[PDB]
Amino acid sequence: LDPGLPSTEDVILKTEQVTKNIQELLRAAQEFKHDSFVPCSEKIHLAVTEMASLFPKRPALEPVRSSLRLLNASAYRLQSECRKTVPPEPGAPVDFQLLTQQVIQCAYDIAKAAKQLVTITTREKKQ
Amino acid sequence: GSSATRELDELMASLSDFKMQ
Repeated sequence: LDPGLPSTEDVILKTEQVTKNIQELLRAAQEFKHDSFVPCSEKIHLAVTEMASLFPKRPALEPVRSSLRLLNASAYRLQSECRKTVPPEPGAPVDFQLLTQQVIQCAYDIAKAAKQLVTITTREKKQ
Repeated sequence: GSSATRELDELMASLSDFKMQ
């Protein structure tokens, strides 16, 4: 119902934070730094939560609403997946190659949802 | 926001390439 939208400045600024943290996650995947995934995921989650808060809850333009849940949904999945690097009992096996792909996939989804939001927001802010 | 999106597209290309090697 609320079509108020954040500042373009603000979105970009928050977008840059998300992108920086996900980049750090990517490098750690490339580096097989699996013990970095949980702290990276925390930083991404924070960054996501702040960007989603630039918009009113139940905002108005449908594509803003579609993008936000996908942004929020994906941040939630990334955190969950990342915790799985920590096995059930100590010295339990972990399929790190599969998990890492699941992790990166989730990160893709975040970047995707963020760009969607950037695109709609920068756009609506002209006419 | 173009550069915002370009930086996002840059990151998405990198992530999906990691998924395609």
